[PDB]
Amino acid sequence: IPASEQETLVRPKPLLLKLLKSVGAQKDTYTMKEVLFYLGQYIMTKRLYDHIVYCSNDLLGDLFGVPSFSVKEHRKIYTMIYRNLVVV
Ligand SMILES: CC(C)(C)S(=O)(=O)C[C@H](C1CC1)N1C(=O)[C@@H](CC(=O)O)O[C@H](c2cccc(Cl)c2)[C@H]1c1ccc(Cl)cc1
Repeated sequence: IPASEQETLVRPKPLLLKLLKSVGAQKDTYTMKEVLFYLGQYIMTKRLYDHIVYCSNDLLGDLFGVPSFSVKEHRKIYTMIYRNLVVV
């Protein structure tokens, strides 16, 4: 995963936007750096993470389509996030 990916510009779909709005200011266009931080912050503030995030109990699970995932499998995380946004 190249660092340049963090600079890419994206627009979250409605359910992802709902999640992001609980940790950051609403924007019409975000960088992937922003999306990753806000999602990460959401997970930490809600203590869904202690390397496993448990989200069967949360909107995040509905967004990702999984009951849990590892914080270390970055490829899979990127793929899960991208189902929930549109590139601009
Ligand atoms: C402290 C923080 C800045 C808020 S954070 O680093 O984002 C916290 C979250 C963790 C889920 C709660 N998080 C991490 O702890 C670490 C884990 C690691 O070292 O590999 O980085 C995660 C990360 C960062 C960038 C890209 C990806 Cl795909 C994952 C990264 C992570 C981000 C987003 C998701 Cl969906 C999952 C993990």
